[PDB]
Amino acid sequence: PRSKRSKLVTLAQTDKKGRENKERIFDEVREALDTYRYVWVLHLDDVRTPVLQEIRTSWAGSKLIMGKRKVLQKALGEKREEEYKENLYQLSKLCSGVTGLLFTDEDVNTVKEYFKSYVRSDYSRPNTKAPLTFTIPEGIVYSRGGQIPAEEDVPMIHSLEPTMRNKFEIPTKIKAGKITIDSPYLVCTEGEKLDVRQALILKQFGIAASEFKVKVSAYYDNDSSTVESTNIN
Amino acid sequence: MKYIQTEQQIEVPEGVTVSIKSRIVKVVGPRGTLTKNLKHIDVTFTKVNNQLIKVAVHNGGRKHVAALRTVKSLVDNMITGVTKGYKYKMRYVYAHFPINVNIVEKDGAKFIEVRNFLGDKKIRNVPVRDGVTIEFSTNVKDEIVLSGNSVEDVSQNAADLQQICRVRNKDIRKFLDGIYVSHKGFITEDL
Amino acid sequence: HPKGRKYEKLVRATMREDKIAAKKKLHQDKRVHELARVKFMQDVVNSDTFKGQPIFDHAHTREFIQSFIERDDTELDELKKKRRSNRPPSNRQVLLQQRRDQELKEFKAGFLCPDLSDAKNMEFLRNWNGTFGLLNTLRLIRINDKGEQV
Amino acid sequence: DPNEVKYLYLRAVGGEVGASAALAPKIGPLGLSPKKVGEDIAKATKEFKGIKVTVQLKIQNRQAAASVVPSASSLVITALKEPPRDRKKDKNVKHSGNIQLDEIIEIARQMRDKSFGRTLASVTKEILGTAQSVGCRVDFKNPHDIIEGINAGEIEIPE
Amino acid sequence: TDSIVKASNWRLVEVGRVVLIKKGQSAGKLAAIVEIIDQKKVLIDGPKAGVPRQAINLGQVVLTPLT
Amino acid sequence: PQNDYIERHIKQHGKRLDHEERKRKREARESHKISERAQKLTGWKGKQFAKKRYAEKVSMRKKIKAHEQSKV
Amino acid sequence: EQVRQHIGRLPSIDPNTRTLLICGYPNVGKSSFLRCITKSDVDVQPYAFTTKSLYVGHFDYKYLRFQAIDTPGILDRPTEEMNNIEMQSIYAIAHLRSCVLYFMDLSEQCGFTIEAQVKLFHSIKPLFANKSVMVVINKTDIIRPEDLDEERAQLLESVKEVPGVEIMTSSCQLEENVMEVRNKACEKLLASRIENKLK
RNA sequence: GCAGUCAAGCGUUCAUAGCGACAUUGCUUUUUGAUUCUUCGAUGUCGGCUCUUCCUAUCAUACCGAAGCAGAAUUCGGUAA
RNA sequence: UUCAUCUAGACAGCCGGACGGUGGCCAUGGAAGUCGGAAUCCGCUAAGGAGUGUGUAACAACUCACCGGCCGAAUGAACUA
Ligand SMILES: [Mg+2]
Ligand SMILES: [Mg+2]
Ligand SMILES: [Mg+2]
Repeated sequence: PRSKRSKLVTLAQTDKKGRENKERIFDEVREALDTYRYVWVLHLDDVRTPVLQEIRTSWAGSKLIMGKRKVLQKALGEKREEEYKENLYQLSKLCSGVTGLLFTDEDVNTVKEYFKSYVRSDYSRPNTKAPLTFTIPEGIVYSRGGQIPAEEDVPMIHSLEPTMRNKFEIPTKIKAGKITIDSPYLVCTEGEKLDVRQALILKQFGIAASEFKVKVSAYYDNDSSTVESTNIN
Repeated sequence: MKYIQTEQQIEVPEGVTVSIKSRIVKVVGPRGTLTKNLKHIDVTFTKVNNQLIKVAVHNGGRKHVAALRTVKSLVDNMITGVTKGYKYKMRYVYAHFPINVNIVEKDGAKFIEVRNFLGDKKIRNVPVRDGVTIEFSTNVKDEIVLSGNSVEDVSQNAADLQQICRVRNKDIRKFLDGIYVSHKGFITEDL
Repeated sequence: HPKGRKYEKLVRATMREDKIAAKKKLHQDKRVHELARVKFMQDVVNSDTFKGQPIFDHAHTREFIQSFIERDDTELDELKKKRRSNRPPSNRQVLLQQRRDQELKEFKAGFLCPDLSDAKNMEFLRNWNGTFGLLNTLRLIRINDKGEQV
Repeated sequence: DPNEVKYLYLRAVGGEVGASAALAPKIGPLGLSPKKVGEDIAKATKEFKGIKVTVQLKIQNRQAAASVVPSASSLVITALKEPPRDRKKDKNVKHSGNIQLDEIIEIARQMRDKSFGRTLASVTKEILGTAQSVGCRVDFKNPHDIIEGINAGEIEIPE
Repeated sequence: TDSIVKASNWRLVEVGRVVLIKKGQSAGKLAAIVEIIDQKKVLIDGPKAGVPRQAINLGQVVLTPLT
Repeated sequence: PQNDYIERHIKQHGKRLDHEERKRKREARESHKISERAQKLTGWKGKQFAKKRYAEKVSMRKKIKAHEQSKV
Repeated sequence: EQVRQHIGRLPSIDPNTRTLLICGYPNVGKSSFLRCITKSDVDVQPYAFTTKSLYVGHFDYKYLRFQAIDTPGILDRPTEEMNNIEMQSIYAIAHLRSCVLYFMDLSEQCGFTIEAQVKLFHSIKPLFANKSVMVVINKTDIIRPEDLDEERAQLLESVKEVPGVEIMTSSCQLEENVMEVRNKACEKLLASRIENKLK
């Protein structure tokens, strides 16, 4: 037998979806542009399912598509001599990220001022900068990790010391019964490039210093067959 | 299938030079000079411009083609060593008997002496290789730093320092003593 | 040895009847896939759009031979449309185009061994269910071409 | 801080002794009184008996303002409204019985503010699915099959 | 301070390489490569020397440094 | 030492420092190692190894077929 | 194979030697007290069934060797609802001719009040046949026992009225009164064992 | 060994003509470690003394691996004559 | 040799999501997807298991199944000799 890599063993319940889901998304995007007059190209980059099942609940009137980006651009026909409307190639070439298509019909300034509001908190912003400088003290570490009160917390579980040391490069021992690092080590600081290690440490210490806010690229009305650009960051 | 031509590519940075005559590579950089004798592979090196070397095999089988990427990785590790360096860090733990580790000069040869490992009367001696430097990192308890240009020499010296003190005829779920590598990185860790 | 000769007779009989059932099954498969134009011109009770006019003289049978030849053009067209750009074609595509051209060369020489359609061969074909001995007794399997039949 | 009034939910059998063996690691270090807390927990869940229920406790300056949170397990079972299942006798209490579509729609209209479905039909389908888990029949029917019929338009559920 | 890699220079079999034939009916004469058949076989033609158009093994000829 | 004490020592002190990476590298080397034992072992141990390999392969394919049939 | 692997680790109790048995409700008390009077590995943790087995410690008083057996805890149950974990404790009390200490928590860090404590103590009154029984109020630096009520002192006198009892108080964490309790228990058992020479 | 359920290959593409590897249960209790004073032995041309080599299919000594392997003492494996 | 996947972006790798009734129902001193028996549904989805493993007294945390971004050309399984 030839030397080849054998795949890992997993026997689960879900199966892999195919081109039928992409075809159904393309048909849904064309029919949704045909039904709703206010197709808005937005860029929801870093977001948790909990926050979207909230915006989908607030704008419970319109439709939101969050498919693959190339498939959505193909449904809007990003070819320069192809379209399903009049001159939608600008709104098609606008998509350059994990794009979303909010097809509405209602408004054109309200649907661009409420979004400027919805802006709850998020995780440690692994690509951007962080603000709240945290340094754990020289004692036994705890679950909130210097973010709760004295005796209102739980000490950190023993089964995470190996992940704390051999996967985050933080000096630690055990030495009595708990984690109890010997010195005080500062994880992050204000106005610096937060790394992946710093962001994972801030997530494991459960801090929320960055804010999530929607960014809408453009909005096209099909009645006038025209796309207005915006920079609602 | 005996493919007609297979090539790999080595991108050499600004301040370093490489000289390859008969499968004998010399890399000269900002931290020193490394050399390697590759006269068992049967490859061909070619200089494209002053920033790219290209290595190739003509009419090679599967076993012969599998050595182009190891040649490329060895020369890239030479370049990375001469421009950044290799830094290994080793931490040693004990339960009852504190291990005393020192640097000695027995007829001018730079050994590591390990003593009182698990209460032994025996003194363990491990020789420092040529080019690797051993320092004892203050502000960290029970740690050693090994630094060098050659990743092979630095890793082999850390490996035999690990293997000199192993637990014999006991239970290793109970007897947690010895020296372990904890980080492999660079001397110039960024930039 | 604990085999003697009775074990050898036993394994000889079993291996023989196995091999003979295999080769017999293969020959019946070859005959069924050889006699497919007969079942094609048989089907729909001899082309049931024309189940009233029981003549089929000299141009209808030529049309039926041509339709039997090009019966599989839909899969070939679909495979041409699904054939990707930087890919060699499929073995189904190659063997089906091989079947296509090797039937068309036989069409150009002498179309297909079909029924005579000039005698009681049509009655015997309508009353010829599936047996291989319609050729043995009442075939009239005279062939035609893609022109004046002869 | 000023207050540590966090929802210390403590899913524990109701109208019983909420023993602080399961609450000492979360309250008895925060300077409470466990007997007063147990009496307040009984007085708060002094409606549901012999059936566990989720329950919070605003911790507002050593005064446990207890409360009961609603869930589709109690209301659904409490609806079933069976007899008692003791730990001192044969405890194999199979919940094999029948519920009502009116009580199902009432439970859906109660806990419509704890679901992500904007339709009473979808909320009642989720509730019938919870009842199919809890082994309670509804209109003498297998509940998943009846919910499949309702998704294929069986029941007339006004929103 | 430039890098230095010497290591080789080879005659290449490719279309246009002229070729001296070392054994056969047409020994001692020149031809050209016009097509490559496999690793070991090529198609040659030399009209002026008088060697016909033919396929041969590379082991029957020797490459020259002319193209 | 009284009632079960090795796991209490594990929870109180920890395992070795190089414990996890050694187990990962052992599982990574086992794929190369089971083919070296199929080719180097001679005599009776080779026949025993081949019998165990056949039993394991039949058991694994039976588990795969039973799982897909029962779930679908 | 399973029973051999389990039975190899099991502690060594001599049933015919000087023995202090400890007993009480499932919150630590007893394990902290054994940690104080001996050396052992019985960890102290605020949840109930931290010790799912029984442990032995050893100490020395007046140049004799004493054992001390720790107890998992008896929940609330009459006769046949108990698990094997509580079966271990009640068989230890039923079979070990020893000096038994009963631990009481007058503060409420446990989940079981003083009335349930006294009710369980009166339930396992007849389990003591020829043993020196003694009750111990623990964590008294939070709940001093003289700062009680007249609605508590009744059942406190009910656990006082038995012929074998000696109400003492301990503060095992704060290291207040442990040596005196251990010496009192050893004095009681040594007198009761020496006065039964009968040679 | 007998009897039954399987089920990958099968009867050189047929599952149920007719096989059928890997499994799996049954049958063999002085059926709660009980009885069993028993060597229920085999062996008739070899046995003993003396003395030398060879094999490895390893009992001990050397070095390793696994095990609920705390220590100590063992068990199961690898190389090795 | 036969099946599949793939510029509507396949395989490998890095990174993000992995939701809501609900801590489904019994058993348990306690087991919240992960000691067990029952079970196997519903919504929102681009997708997400009444859960594939590691884990905790029980929770947490991580991983996998499944989707998305980046990179850009062929790749995976079973079988034959
Ligand atoms: Mg051997
Ligand atoms: Mg030992
Ligand atoms: Mg010898």
